[PDB]
Amino acid sequence: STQREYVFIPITNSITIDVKITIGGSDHITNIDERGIHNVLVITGYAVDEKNGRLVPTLDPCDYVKGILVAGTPQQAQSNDFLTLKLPANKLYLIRKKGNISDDLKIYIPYSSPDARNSMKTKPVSISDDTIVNNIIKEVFDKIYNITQKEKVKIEKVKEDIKELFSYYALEQ
Amino acid sequence: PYYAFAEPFFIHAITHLHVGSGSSVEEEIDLPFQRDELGYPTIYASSLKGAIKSFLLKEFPDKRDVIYKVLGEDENPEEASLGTFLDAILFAIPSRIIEIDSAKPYVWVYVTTYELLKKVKLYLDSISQLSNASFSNLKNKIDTILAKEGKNITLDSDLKSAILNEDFYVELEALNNKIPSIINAGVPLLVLEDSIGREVINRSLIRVRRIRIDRDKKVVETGGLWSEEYVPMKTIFFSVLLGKESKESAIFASCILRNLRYVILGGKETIGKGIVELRWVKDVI
Amino acid sequence: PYYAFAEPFFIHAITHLHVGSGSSVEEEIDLPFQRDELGYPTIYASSLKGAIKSFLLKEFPDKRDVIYKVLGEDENPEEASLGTFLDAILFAIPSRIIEIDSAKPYVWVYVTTYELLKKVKLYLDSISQLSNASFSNLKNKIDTILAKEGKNITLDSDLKSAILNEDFYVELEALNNKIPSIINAGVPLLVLEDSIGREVINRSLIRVRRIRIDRDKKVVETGGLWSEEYVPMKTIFFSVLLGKESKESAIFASCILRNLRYVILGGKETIGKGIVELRWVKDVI
Amino acid sequence: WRKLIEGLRCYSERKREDGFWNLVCRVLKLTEDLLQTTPLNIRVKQVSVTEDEIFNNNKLRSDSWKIYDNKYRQLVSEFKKSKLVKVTPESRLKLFELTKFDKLPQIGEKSKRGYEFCTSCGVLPAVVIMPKEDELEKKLIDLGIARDEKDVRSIKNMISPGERLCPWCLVKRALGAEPRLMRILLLGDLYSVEKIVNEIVSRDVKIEIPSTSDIASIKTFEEMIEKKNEICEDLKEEEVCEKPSESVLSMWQWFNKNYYNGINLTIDPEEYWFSEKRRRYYFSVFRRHRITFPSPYYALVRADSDYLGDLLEGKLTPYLAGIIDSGDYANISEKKEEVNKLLEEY
Amino acid sequence: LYEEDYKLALEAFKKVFNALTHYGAKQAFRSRARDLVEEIYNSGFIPTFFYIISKAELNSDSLDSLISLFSSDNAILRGSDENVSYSAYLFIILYYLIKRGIIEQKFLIQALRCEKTRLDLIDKLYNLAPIISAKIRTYLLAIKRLSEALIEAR
Amino acid sequence: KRVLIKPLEPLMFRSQGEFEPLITGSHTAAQSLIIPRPSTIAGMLGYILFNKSSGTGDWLSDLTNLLATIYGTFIETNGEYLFPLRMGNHLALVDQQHLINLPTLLEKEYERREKGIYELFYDKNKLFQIINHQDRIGISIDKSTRTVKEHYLYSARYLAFKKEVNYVIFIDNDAISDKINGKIVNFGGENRIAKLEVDDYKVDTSIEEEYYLALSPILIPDEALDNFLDNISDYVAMGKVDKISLGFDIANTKRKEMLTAILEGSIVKRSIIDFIKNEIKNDLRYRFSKYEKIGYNTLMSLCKLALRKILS
Ligand SMILES: [Zn+2]
Repeated sequence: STQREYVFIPITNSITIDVKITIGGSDHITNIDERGIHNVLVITGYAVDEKNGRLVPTLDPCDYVKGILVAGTPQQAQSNDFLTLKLPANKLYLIRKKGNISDDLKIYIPYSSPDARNSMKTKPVSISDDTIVNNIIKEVFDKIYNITQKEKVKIEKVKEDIKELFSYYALEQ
Repeated sequence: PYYAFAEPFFIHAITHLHVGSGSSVEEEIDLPFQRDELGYPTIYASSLKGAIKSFLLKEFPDKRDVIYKVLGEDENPEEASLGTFLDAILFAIPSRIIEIDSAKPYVWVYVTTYELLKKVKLYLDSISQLSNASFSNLKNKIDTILAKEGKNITLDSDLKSAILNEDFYVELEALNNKIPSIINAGVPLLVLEDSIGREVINRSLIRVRRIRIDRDKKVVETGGLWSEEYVPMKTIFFSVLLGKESKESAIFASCILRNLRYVILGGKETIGKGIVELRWVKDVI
Repeated sequence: PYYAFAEPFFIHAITHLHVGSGSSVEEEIDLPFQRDELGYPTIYASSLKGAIKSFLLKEFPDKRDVIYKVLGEDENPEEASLGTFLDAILFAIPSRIIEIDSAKPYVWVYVTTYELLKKVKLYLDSISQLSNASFSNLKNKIDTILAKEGKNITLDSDLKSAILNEDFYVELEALNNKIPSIINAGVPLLVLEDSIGREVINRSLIRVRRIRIDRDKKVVETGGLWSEEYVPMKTIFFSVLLGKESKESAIFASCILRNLRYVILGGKETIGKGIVELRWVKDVI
Repeated sequence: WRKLIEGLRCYSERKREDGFWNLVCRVLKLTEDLLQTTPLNIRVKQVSVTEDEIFNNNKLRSDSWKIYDNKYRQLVSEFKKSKLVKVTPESRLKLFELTKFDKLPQIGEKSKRGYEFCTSCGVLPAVVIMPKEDELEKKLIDLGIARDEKDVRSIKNMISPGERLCPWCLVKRALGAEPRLMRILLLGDLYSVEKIVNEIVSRDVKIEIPSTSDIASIKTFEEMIEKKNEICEDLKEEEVCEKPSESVLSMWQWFNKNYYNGINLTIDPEEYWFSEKRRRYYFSVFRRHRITFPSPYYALVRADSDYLGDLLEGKLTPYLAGIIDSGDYANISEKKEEVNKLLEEY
Repeated sequence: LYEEDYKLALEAFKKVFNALTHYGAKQAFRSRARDLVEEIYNSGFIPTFFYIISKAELNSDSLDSLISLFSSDNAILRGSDENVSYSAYLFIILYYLIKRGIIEQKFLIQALRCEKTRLDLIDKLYNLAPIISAKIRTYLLAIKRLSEALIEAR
Repeated sequence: KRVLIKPLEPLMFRSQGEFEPLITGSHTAAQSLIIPRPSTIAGMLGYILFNKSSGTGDWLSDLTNLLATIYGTFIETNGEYLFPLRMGNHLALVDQQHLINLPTLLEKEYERREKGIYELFYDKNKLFQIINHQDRIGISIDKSTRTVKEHYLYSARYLAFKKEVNYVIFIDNDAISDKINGKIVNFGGENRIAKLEVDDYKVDTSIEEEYYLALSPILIPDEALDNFLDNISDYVAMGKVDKISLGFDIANTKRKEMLTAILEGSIVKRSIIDFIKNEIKNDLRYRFSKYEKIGYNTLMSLCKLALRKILS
């Protein structure tokens, strides 16, 4: 298996990396290849808690979270608040399909206990936020995909995508 | 395949053109030109075929059946046609230029955008598979230009700076160093970004007001003012004539198409607004 | 044979003429002159036709039906007209000259450019093919001037140096000293390079400020000042009149066109800005 | 729908002669199975209440005052729920074998290409095909359409040459030739279908309805209607100065309103200023009398109120149109500041 | 392209419109907006620029009132009605070269003070003559229209 | 396996028939379908693969002998896929990621259902960013007067493509690739032109879910029409049902049959599969089997690009 970690792109402060592990190997699923990001995956039935930025799970198929699949190990620091999957390709529901997968991988997603304390309420929110959109240019993807920000396909090609592709349901809790 | 051959050609406006479209667009023009999906002037395939078929029936009245077999047989007989025109695509529009000495001096230049050159390439790829007279000498040129997409480009001239249509300052870059030009007129061809080009092109389009005068008092009538749009002289539209495999098309492509140099398209012929020239990209390449 | 008759003619201005603005592009002059696609002055054929039509409907009241045939009905058209006008290309403009030295000194000269002679050759070539006519006499002349392109030349005279329109110094080659003048004039014709010709020509245009005086104070009215653009006297345009076979085209070409010498084009007629003379190429050869 | 096909059958046989009805008879009988189906296809819904939801023992209960509001809420939802599936009324018809095998009854021309869709609908095949204006008589009377020649000018009066018609659309045209037949549906279970028809054949009411060429000629009609005498001598024969020879009427309260200025507002303008054999003539006629030639354009005006059905739910979208939208009522707390400012004010 | 030049023309005009206290100076400006725009495109930019500065009569408190107009809104142009008008139009032209980064604002503001540098300003504009004339057109044409509309006779 | 149809210019696939000058004092007009019916796409490939030694009066017995099996059609701009989505006369081109939560959406409470549906056909509907209605107007000129004839004017709303767009189908055959590839076709309409392109693409062939998308008109056999329309909510969750003509056959110049169908982009429940089988009789099952080969009864999972059938 490949230790492919799936990281969120919400409106949250703690989104910087929270994983001090990187490509490690030489493989990845999502690619920015003269069209924009490839192979974005969607996590439906999950939310995001503003504080403690992680994927809060639910059962509403309408609530959904979208991120990328990078091969870095899950920070080697928590080992508790992470959902760890042994999953093939055909069960990775992806967007922008270009290349198929080795069809047996191991995925870690930022998790959270249900937190049955208070009643749930999940809110639709966008991430366009042109003042913040520039952060994401060099917050998440370039730190994994530096090759595109310097002498290759433009990093404005990534901008009109994240204000177009990623839009997640939050918690406002 | 039943498209044995394809004969692309350039439509060169000898006088201004006006192929009408009713009142389909807004700007202020009452009688605008025929547009396309993205706003540039085009000649529809219906207007381009009908004009060439209305012509060429007066020119070669003996070959009326050869033309009917290929171009439609407008009578109640409805045998299928053998020839198809594609919509004429704006290839290059003339533009006034002021270059900062920058050159052997020019006063006007040809201007294209990268949107317009993609549709030309689309037409060019699509018929390369059947044209065993492969015009890759031309298809490659568009390919190299499209590779340099994302900046203003001059193909053969060496200007590096100019003023297009008295309003737009652009800095130009050679293709890589040099390449033969398509239009054999001794005129540079600039390929602009799609945002800047759409303004420079819209500035070459001729939008006139026209007047109907009360002949007894020599003043304009009430509501005797309207607006029209023309496509300038020297404009270049590119289209293709696709032909099914038959014996009439062999005559049509050999006997009829060799003798088409000038035809008349569009309307307002009284103003002299239709004289155009076809150039048949099989000899200019 | 697409056109029954084909009548190229020059348009010599007797007074300064002014065909109105027309266009939609905003400009500095308040009432500008009609512009070409290269920016030179021209006359839209819609203005040639409407002016010549109303002139003929007065000078030939008995043939008022031959004119309605060739130039279209006015109020309720059953049928398209048969005659066409082509837009009047600027052929030569006068420019005052300070001739440095030669045997015969000159006070003014005709200035033309190579870009303008190319548009005329485009008219002559297409009209030659779309008709029985063959203006080989003009075409052989202009195709010799267009061979020397990219170099200021004086047609017949011997100048070698001059200061045109008080601001531009040019050195002039001699072409053949044997080829006859294009028009009937002792004044030489300089075929300037298109870059320096554009600036020399803009100097010959006549910008004029006019006011409307308050009758009771003999001062300018409130905002009663405006500018205005005229084409000089002696300016030569070039257009073609075309016609299809109708048995009235033959009468048009016989009487109407052979008795047309002076017409009033454009506007500002109350101040004499429209009188013009037509010289048919059948005659000026 | 049946009782209207009934009356139309009865009435058309009453006028078995007179042309255009010997045609309607021939199709109302040839296409019985098709005309069984209503062409309109309504949709019905229903909710219910009980004594439990409204009473305690025999008096009203608390919070009962909102039962009607909540009950009407479910009704509205059930409509919008079903509006998700759009079933056109043509789908109910059975046309497979009528088009695969040439069993479609085609009174008139024979389709050189199958079945020749209707010119009004566009969806259904046509039953009454019409020849073009090559010439009608020698092509009407030979074919089954016209029994003779006298009926042709009566068929043309209701069906244009070249016009194909489906069974449903001909029923629209037949009722368009006699709108009093609508009384069958108007009254309902009051008079027997035969008694309704009898009063229609026991009279000669002629109800002329405008066309888009009539509407495009108001200012022209209304101009030659006050320049009558002047515009009158020159024609004298062109039915423009004809004198009203009948007492026909119309629902159009402009045709009724004049109809009586020796102007004969019944003339089809497409045989006049809007014609081709007569265009230049009436241009000249209008020319001499300072009458402006008409424009071929009318205006199709369609008004509809905003959020009315949404207002019947008591919502506030008709008040704050755009500021709050119908979608906002899925969570009214997001617009709590405004929905309260209005409601508190009301 | 020049969609924000109709905006610029409105702030530049509203400045000139207010630093023209005398009514005959507004009228004199309306005369400059019409005329000066039509020589820049017939006679050229710098031939008209020379004509503007020669009639502007610089080298005074006026030349420093211009510097204030770039930022302040209480500045005033004092001088001959023909001087304030010609100098107010010099502002209009210079206000554009600043806001559009054709000429560096720091250079222009210190070239409007140091007598030795003004010749370097005119020398800079000579090389930027083709570029400038193209861009100011929409801007100046708008100033011409605003003048004819807002500057009225009493 | 997969076939991309690249339109080189605006196309027109008109429905509703009768686009030609018949009535004297009246213009003609025609619209265009956003997605070509499978009969159109079948007839196109059938035109390439044509041999006279076949048919003689069949047009589908003759057509089904040429092509193996075609699967329904959708949109592909830049490697993205867009799929028809239909409502009460609204049509939308929605992206794959938005069909997942349709069955849960169509079951929500009243007010939460309308809002979710409304935002699909207005905000998340990506049709008008990809396709514009170019309303071309044509005219017939009589050479006598050299003007327009008596009302010989027609308006044809073509299908203008703002971006690069292909129509996507799949074929069971693989010997078909090097025949229909790089071919210039006369993709059905007003004598318009598209280009063909074949590349391999792996997708499912048969699946089971409780809600399918209709990637092609689902033909209703005209005998179950009564037992089907009276209870329509049991079979169609949302979409549009109407009577359509299967087209116009070239070899005989006749309009094809006219039978009720469930228009492409509708959401059909699982109850529609077994209902059809238990209503269609083997007298017509042999017929409707052909209708499926040319590509009519094509279903798609709201999960993923898995293409089912009904009789197959
Ligand atoms: Zn119908």
